[PDB]
Amino acid sequence: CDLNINDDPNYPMNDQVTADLIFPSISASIASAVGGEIYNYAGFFAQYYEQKPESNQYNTLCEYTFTESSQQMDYSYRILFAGALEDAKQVLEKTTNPADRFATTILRAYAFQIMVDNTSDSPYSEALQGNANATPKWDTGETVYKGILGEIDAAEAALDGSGMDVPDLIFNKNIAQWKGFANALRLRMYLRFIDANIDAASYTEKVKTLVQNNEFFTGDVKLDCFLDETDKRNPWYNTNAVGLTGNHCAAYPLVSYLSSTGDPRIAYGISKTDADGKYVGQLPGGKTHMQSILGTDNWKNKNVSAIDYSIGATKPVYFFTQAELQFLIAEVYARFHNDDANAKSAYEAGVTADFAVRGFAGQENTILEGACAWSAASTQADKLNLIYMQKWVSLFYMDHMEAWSEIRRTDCPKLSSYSAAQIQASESVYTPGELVAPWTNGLEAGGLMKRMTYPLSARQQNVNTPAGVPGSTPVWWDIK
Amino acid sequence: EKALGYAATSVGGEKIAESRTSDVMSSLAGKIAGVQISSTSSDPGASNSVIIRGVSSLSGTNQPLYVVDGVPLNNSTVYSTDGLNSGYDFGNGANAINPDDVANMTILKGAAATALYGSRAANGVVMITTKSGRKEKGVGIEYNGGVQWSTVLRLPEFQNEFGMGWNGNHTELENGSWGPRFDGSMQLWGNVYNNSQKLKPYVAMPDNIKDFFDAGFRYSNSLSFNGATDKSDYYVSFSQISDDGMIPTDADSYDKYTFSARGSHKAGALTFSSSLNYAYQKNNFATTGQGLSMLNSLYQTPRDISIIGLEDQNDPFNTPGYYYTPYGVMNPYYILNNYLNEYESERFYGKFQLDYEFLKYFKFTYRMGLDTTTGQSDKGKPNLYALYYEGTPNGEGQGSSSPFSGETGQYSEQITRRREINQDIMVNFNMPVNDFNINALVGFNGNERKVSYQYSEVNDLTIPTWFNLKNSGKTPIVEQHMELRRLMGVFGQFEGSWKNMLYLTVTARNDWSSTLPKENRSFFYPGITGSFIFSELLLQDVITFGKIRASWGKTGNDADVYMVNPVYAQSSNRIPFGSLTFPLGGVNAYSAGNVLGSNTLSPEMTTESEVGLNMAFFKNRLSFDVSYYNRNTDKQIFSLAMDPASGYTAQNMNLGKIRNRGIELLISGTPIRTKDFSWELTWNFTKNWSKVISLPEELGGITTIYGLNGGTSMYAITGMPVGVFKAQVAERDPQGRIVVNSSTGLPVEASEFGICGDMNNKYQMGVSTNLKYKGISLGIDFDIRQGGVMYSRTKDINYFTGNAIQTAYNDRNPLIVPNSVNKIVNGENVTYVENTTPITSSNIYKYWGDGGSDMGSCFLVDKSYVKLRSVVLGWDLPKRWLAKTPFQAVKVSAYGNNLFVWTPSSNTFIDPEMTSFGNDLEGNYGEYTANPSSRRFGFNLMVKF
Amino acid sequence: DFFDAGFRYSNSLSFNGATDKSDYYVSFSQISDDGMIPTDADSYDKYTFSARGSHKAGALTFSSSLNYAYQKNNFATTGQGLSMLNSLYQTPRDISIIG
Amino acid sequence: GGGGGGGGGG
Amino acid sequence: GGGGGGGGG
Ligand SMILES: *[C@H](CCOC(=O)CCCCCCCCC)OC(=O)CCCCCCCCC
Ligand SMILES: [Ca+2]
Ligand SMILES: [Ca+2]
Ligand SMILES: [Ca+2]
Ligand SMILES: [Mg+2]
Ligand SMILES: [Mg+2]
Repeated sequence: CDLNINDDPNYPMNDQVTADLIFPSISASIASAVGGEIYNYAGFFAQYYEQKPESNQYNTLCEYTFTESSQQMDYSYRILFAGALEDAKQVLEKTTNPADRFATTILRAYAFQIMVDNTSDSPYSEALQGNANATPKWDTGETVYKGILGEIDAAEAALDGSGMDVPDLIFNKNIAQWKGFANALRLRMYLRFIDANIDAASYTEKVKTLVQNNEFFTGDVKLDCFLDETDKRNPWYNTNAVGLTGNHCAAYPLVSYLSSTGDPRIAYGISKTDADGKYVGQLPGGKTHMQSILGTDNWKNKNVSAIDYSIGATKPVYFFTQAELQFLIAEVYARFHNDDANAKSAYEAGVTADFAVRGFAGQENTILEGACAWSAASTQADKLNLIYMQKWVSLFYMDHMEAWSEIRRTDCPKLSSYSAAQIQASESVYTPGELVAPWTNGLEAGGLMKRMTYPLSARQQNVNTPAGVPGSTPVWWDIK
Repeated sequence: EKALGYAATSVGGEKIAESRTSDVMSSLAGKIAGVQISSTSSDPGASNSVIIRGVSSLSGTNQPLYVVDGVPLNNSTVYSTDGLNSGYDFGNGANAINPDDVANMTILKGAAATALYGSRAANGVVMITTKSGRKEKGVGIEYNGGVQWSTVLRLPEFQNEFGMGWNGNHTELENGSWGPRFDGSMQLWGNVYNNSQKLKPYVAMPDNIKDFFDAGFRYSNSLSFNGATDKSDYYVSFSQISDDGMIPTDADSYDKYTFSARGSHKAGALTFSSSLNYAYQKNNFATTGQGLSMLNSLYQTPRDISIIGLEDQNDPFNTPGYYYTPYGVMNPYYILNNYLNEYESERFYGKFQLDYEFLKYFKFTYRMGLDTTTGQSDKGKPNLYALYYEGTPNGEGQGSSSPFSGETGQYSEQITRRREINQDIMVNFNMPVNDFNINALVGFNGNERKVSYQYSEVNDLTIPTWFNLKNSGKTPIVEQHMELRRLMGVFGQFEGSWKNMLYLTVTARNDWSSTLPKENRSFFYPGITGSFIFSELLLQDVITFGKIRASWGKTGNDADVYMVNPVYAQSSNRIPFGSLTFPLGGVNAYSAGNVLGSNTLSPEMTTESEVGLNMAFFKNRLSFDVSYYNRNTDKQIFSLAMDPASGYTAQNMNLGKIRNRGIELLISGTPIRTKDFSWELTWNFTKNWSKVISLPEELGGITTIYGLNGGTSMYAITGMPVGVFKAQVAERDPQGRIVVNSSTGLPVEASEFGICGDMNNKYQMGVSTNLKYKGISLGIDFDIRQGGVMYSRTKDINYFTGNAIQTAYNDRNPLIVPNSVNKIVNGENVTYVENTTPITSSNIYKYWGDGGSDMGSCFLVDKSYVKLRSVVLGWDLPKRWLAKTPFQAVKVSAYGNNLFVWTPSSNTFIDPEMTSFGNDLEGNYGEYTANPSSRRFGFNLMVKF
Repeated sequence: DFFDAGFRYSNSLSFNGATDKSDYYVSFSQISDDGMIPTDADSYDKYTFSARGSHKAGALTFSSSLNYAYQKNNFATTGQGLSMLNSLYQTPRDISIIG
Repeated sequence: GGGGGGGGGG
Repeated sequence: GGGGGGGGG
């Protein structure tokens, strides 16, 4: 009886697992969450889609009636920290290649950027310690942003010219595109500090310096590696089109806006109603109220426009779309420089970039010369509204977690002053595109969703987790 | 033996076997104190749970060590690892023994003198002893031939007031019964086929689900051949069982076949004996779950719809594309006729023993056991999308909400290979001196257990119906797995005896385990037991027997395989209702494993204290046994939950004490006894106190055992019993009143989930009677288990679907929740106001779906029941009628098991003897639309030659 | 010189006895071979266990024979590719193979 | 705890 | 039948 047989034969020897073997997991782990359930609920909070009348999976997200114990992001919390963040820590232990450490640090930085944009605080300086600290403290969201921006900075400064020697499913070893990913992340987080009025003087100048260098990325920063297979699909499609039936329908703010502006992108991911052949959105949280008011057979799935899942099976997961990067530039020019012509240029560039991804290349003029023409944006506020409202359209069916956060930073689309019931009763009071507070709203304080709940697993296993607070509580960088 | 110093119970095979259950254990349900025996379901071939003095292992090995002659028996269970979507159960290792072969079964309940069988004995021991040789009259052939039916025992009590619809309005297509009150008017229903639709009177069909079932049928054949000499004996047996249960078609199937051959020959001081057994089984299962399964599809039927009218597939309206409802369910007769979940298993086990007596008082014994099994699963489901999606309402007409998306077919096959080897070398010494008696035993143990399997899966079938790994144009999925563990030990057991009055025993064993850290493999555990029979050397003759008992001792234990060193898994990511797995895309990847290994582990140690009293009176016409035990399982190695922010989701460490304390009480007597008539009564009582004592503070005091995400979950919490439930309750004002929503009327969820009871019965007991009049026998046993709670998806689905009688609560008129307030929140000012908002008719469906004022906790259901467990009517024919015949004996027998169940007022839904999560701890969470339990009754013919 | 000396040990036990009405035989065999190709890639383990009994009682005789057989094999694959012997023969006559 | 479940049509 | 390959030298 050889008792020395407790080496798990179902796994390789730990020596044989080098950093090139671990690294590809990190981008995939992250995209599983950010393009998956986080993308999924963020689509509701950003008011892109709503709950289909004839099924019932997401009633509590739409009506804001989930609670901390609903675990609405425990799956993603586990993926990001015990999947990706741990793999990243192992990569940085196993390789000394500054180029690899740079891509690893960027991806690590993005992970904390997603968790902070959900629950404000996050474990950070004490995370990933194992038994040395089973209960890490949750750092403030400002400490986390400030720290990972310095990590990116110090990892970039470490580059020596050598090349990447790890499998890169994002950029395929193109260090220039990775530096562009990080400067676009710097731009995103600098504007968060600015509109949080926290060292807003430096970050205004830093964002000015950043946009001047134009050292950003080309294409979209994405994970383009999915197959219409099994366990190989886009997460949001895999969960919502294979795991469940069709639950999502188009929401009213997105439909009314795409209809007002004459946008042909209204056909991408949205489907005309199977009953009259038009586009109809459902007022957030108003599934049960619409059945109450109209009756059972008059508010069925056929009476509302359904979110199309067919473009989804192999659709990639986006980390930073090009249209959004152009729109941030457009903002930086419009309100930090005195450059209306560069603003118009970056604005148009984003709308053009998105029309091309959604397969309507060559049609952008229908909004760039119609209702969303920069010419008809008189005030510098009517320009900012136009940049923000098109940033919002741009992020539909691409990166919903960002859409939610840019709604929160810039508070555009504005929240309408009318109720869901007032909009349903007389449509003329509604400004197409404005968000509608949910008809059933579990937030004692009312309004729109400001954060996610702390993960229940952290709650139960970590005494140092901040106490649950209602959904209405802003994240440290949302101050209005 | 019965110089023992702790609780034990003996049953002979005749009681084991009279019930004619396929299984050696399920007949003893509720017949023995401290031995909690339950079946996983009524599905043929399913597993049996047996927990002795509560749960000690937090995950998840609580079955006792089955020991057959006397070699450990494999008791591995084969059940689905995803009980939510593909629940099934294919049997456990003890279900293979043929009850007709059992002579004696003795259950050792205490864990203080386990040196003989090792660590597994802390969960208790079930010692079985098989039949041997004659001589008798005349040839030695015993036949048992049986036949038995099963019918459905308890279905949920339904409302028959309202029919198909939603929001209280009429519908032609719902999977539920929130429509109008029954009219008798002619309304439409179902889909439309070829510009035609079905039209029927709007009336209730209260028997519709009940009529869906058939009568299960089962036929058994058992033979045995026997004989002996003054130096040798020989037994050879065969058993056959073929069950096709009450669910229609052949999906409830279990075929059992066994063959055995046992012999012993003595030549001088040497004795060599050998036992060799082969077991076959073919299970087929009607899969359970929340998707396109039979029962889930069956409960989701309007009260007015004729279910048995859906079986004819030449009726277009029953074809999958025109089925009357497209809401996440399918025609139940299609699912049973077109899905596959088969299991076939082959198993060989046996032993060799060499006994050799030498020098008057010594005896050498070598015993070696081998148990090996090859099992092979085959599951498949059709490409529903290819066959039925285009052109039908259910269909392209549903778009992304069709039950056929993305149901593109799937087929998997798995071959498991199990193998255990046990070797014992012993020396016994037995010598009387001056009234004393000495019995020493020194031994060695060597154990080797191995399991491996090979899995392979294909999706998206090319030919829709063919189930073959060639039938896919997409990547196949392969998985391979193997575990191996070894143990060696040395043990000694000293028996001291004075004049058959004072018996003493001292046990000691040291083990070396492969599953503990290399620097800490060795653990030692001793024990001591005593027995004092004050009957002998106490006149009367009133006290037949009087024995007092006491024990203190320890049983060590190791951990599950591969818990010390870290591993790296092939990268995968578990997302809601799916995965994202590597390779992607052309790249393979590895990830850091989520369970932190530990090389600081130390062994597990269970310590028990026990005292007991046994007395008989009036020549055994009155007899009672009482035991009091205090059990502490410490340092059990367990994958304890941890904050994912640490980089791992669990860390393996030694837990705290899991304590089981209680009382085991047995009382029997024979109030009447004449020459031709006897009446016996038996009453047994068990009360166990369960308490996790501590769970390592550093990671919290809580850890999940099983539980839904954002739903009801069963925990192990520090100062609480094993299996605490938490579930969503509604918010209350400081004064008791229920908070509801100002606009909808529906309850408001509280901030945290509420504790909602535990898994444990507060007490268990059983009462038996046995009449004998000449040749006739009668036995009636009642099982009584009271207390605890379990999750029930059968109540869940019947609330949601508007079919449970409870949902007819207010005649479904608009109603204001009684005692309701509104919570007026302005910034930080909290104010409560009498609620004025009714729950509208259109929203009542949602009041009940969420669980009424109880919310999620509504679906934790009381575990308590009283059960007519078994009734056996036996007729032994008078020996005189058999004389000009070849027969030595003839006994006809009628029986019935699981005959009637009584539950408290609040549970009108399930027979609580149900799970979808296996036969051990995790099964206690509840039932996930497990199939209905059945009522069984048959005949048996016994024929001695 | 490249080849070794294969080694094989065997153990066989039988237990036997009968009466005028009964006969009973039980046997065990173990063989372990590691052939002349170097290393343990040319290996064979064999285990057998057997119980044979018969019992007479009147006109009736019942009897049974039950056997279990185990083997583990390891083969030094042969063939025209990267196989041991195909590599062994394509050695020049001046090369020390044990080196 | 782990596993999750769907809702129903209606 | 099935194929074989030349050697090298
Ligand atoms: C697995 C457990 C490890 O323990 C042992 O190595 C057993 C050694 C004791 C052998 C006793 C021989 C008794 C002679 C009368 O054990 C195994 O895997 C089995 C290895 C081979 C054992 C062969 C037994 C022959 C019996 C006739
Ligand atoms: Ca059947
Ligand atoms: Ca009524
Ligand atoms: Ca060799
Ligand atoms: Mg991990
Ligand atoms: Mg804001």
